[PDB]
Amino acid sequence: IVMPDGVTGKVPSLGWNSWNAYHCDIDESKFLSAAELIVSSGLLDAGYNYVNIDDCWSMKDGRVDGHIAPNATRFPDGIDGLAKKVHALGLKLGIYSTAGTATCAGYPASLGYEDVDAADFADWGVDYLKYDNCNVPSDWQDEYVACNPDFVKTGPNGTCTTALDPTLAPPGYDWSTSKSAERFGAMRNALAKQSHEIVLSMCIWGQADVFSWGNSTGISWRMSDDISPNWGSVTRILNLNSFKLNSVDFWGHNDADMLEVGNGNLTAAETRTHFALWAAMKSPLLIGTDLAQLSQNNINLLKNKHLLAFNQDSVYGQPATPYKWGINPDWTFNVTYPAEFWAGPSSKGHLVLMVNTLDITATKEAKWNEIPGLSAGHYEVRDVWSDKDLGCLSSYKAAVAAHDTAVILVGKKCQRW
Ligand SMILES: *[C@@H]1O[C@H](CO)[C@@H](O[C@@H]2O[C@H](CO)[C@@H](O[C@@H]3O[C@H](CO[C@H]4O[C@H](CO[C@H]5O[C@H](CO)[C@@H](O)[C@H](O)[C@@H]5O)[C@@H](O)[C@H](O[C@H]5O[C@H](CO)[C@@H](O)[C@H](O)[C@@H]5O)[C@@H]4O)[C@@H](O)[C@H](O[C@H]4O[C@H](CO)[C@@H](O)[C@H](O)[C@@H]4O)[C@@H]3O)[C@H](O)[C@H]2NC(C)=O)[C@H](O)[C@H]1NC(C)=O
Ligand SMILES: *[C@@H]1O[C@H](CO)[C@@H](O[C@@H]2O[C@H](CO)[C@@H](O[C@@H]3O[C@H](CO)[C@@H](O)[C@H](O[C@H]4O[C@H](CO)[C@@H](O)[C@H](O)[C@@H]4O)[C@@H]3O)[C@H](O)[C@H]2NC(C)=O)[C@H](O)[C@H]1NC(C)=O
Ligand SMILES: *[C@@H]1O[C@H](CO)[C@@H](O[C@@H]2O[C@H](CO)[C@@H](O)[C@H](O)[C@H]2NC(C)=O)[C@H](O)[C@H]1NC(C)=O
Ligand SMILES: *[C@@H]1O[C@H](CO)[C@@H](O[C@@H]2O[C@H](CO)[C@@H](O)[C@H](O)[C@H]2NC(C)=O)[C@H](O)[C@H]1NC(C)=O
Ligand SMILES: OC[C@H]1O[C@@H](O)[C@H](O)[C@@H](O)[C@H]1O
Repeated sequence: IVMPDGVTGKVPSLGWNSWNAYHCDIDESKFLSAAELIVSSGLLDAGYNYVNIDDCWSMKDGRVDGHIAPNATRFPDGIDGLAKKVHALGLKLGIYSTAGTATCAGYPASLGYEDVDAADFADWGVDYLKYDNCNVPSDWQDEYVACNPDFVKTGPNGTCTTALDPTLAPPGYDWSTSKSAERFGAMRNALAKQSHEIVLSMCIWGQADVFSWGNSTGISWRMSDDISPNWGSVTRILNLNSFKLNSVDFWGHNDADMLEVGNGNLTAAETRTHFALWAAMKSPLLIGTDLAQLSQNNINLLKNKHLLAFNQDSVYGQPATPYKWGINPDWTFNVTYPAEFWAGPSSKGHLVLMVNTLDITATKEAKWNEIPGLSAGHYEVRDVWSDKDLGCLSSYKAAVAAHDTAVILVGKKCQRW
């Protein structure tokens, strides 16, 4: 959705969220340190300007006088006070609620209280609302389910049918009229009336066919169930998103979930693949790890100027898309072996990404005639990882480590005859 200030949320949000770092165990200091570190590590200069509180910030036992109250032990100066400290640092503050009767962690949530919660958030100086999908009451349940492989039984190729899912929405069903759309729309409407602009991030896990109506409601929408810091989830989410890229443009981006850079058992190669594809798919990019514990190597990864410029491109709204699946036939839904060959235009040139989904070194070749928007010829090519000029190339071939991604920026045409 377009926001009144004409820029906030047009390109993917960039920041840091407490969830993958701390889950439910958060307090002010964790945000103050995250913020100090975003500034001092140069991440803010790179573009990461949201410090986002996720679940577990409020007094858990209920609303206090009709309002969600900050847990004052965790936030001794309140959300408003944190907001002031964060705003002073040149950052933005995100908070979290749920379109249900309690948050996913069981805290007070916003369904039916949108106008009061939106006013509190606005009055606190909150800039971003991640809005979750837990605890939807029976009366607010959707009639149908949408074909979401993360939740519903699928046949081969991630397909849904009536026989597998009796409640699958009939063809032509308008998801904008669903209860999910209403629940989210109600918070959209509530925020819109406040003077302080808050962007809405729709944490709906790819449910309710949010791809078709999300752009009328918020600036981003989760398109899958929660990421986990392993390769299985990286490929799971990559595969799901690869089929949903047509919903991604300015003001409205599929959210491939929070970054796991720094976390779990992802190797350096997997981490690169994960960040590069998240950036290229123009998901919001929300760091999800303790920045004090993050290696300078992962910090440099996050600051990749080319991946960020591409993600943040203000002329080209579409993301990089798969042009060739690779091991499988094009358009093959496959959780372990998603589309390998990706490209999209940008102001800086064409970004090309080649994901080695195999667990052994493989040679991957970017061939210009295969890439939409390119043609046979010679282009200047730059390695995105090293920033190295690779020269004027008729194609680009690399030995790509297991689970790694070769990433190049294809520049202006060169050396003709
Ligand atoms: C496994 O399931 C998958 C997922 O459902 C399914 O995938 C489809 O596969 C078929 C081929 O079998 C694809 O059909 C081809 O489409 C080619 C170009 O399509 C582009 O446009 C597609 C249609 O766009 C419409 O719909 C969208 C939303 O519905 C809407 O936003 C648009 O406005 C428009 O109305 C579009 O779906 C597709 O998007 C997919 O692909 C891009 C990557 O290109 C990706 O980024 C997206 O995320 C999404 O996955 C894309 O935008 C078309 O050129 C091609 O034509 C070939 O054959 C014809 C013969 O007529 C030749 O003329 C031509 O030269 C080509 O050789 C063909 O029609 C279809 O697009 C896939 N759908 C999706 C959603 O991915 C597989 O079929 C399943 N496999 C099995 C075994 O069943
Ligand atoms: C979600 O909703 C938003 C808001 O309505 C909507 O945003 C719009 O996106 C389009 C498509 O990217 C924007 O229009 C483009 O703007 C860029 C940069 O200014 C231009 O380069 C584009 O022009 C090219 O393409 C045109 C035809 O497609 C050609 O006329 C021209 O020659 C260029 O090649 C293009 O105009 C538009 O500005 C925004 N709207 C706003 C208000 O910002 C978005 O598309 C929605 N998402 C989806 C999936 O529909
Ligand atoms: C607010 O947050 C504080 C601090 O995290 C919580 O304090 C804990 O309270 C439980 C029982 O109430 C104890 O078991 C813990 O030892 C306390 N921890 C600390 C460090 O004080 C408190 O529960 C939260 N209150 C609400 C209502 O959300
Ligand atoms: C996902 O794609 C992978 C790669 O094509 C498939 O894995 C292959 O499966 C066939 C059948 O078992 C084997 O002959 C190959 O040895 C496998 N290749 C690799 C590299 O593992 C897998 O079958 C696909 N999954 C689904 C559900 O279709
Ligand atoms: O409990 C908080 C969590 O709730 C889940 O529903 C969500 O997908 C996660 O991103 C995290 O927000």
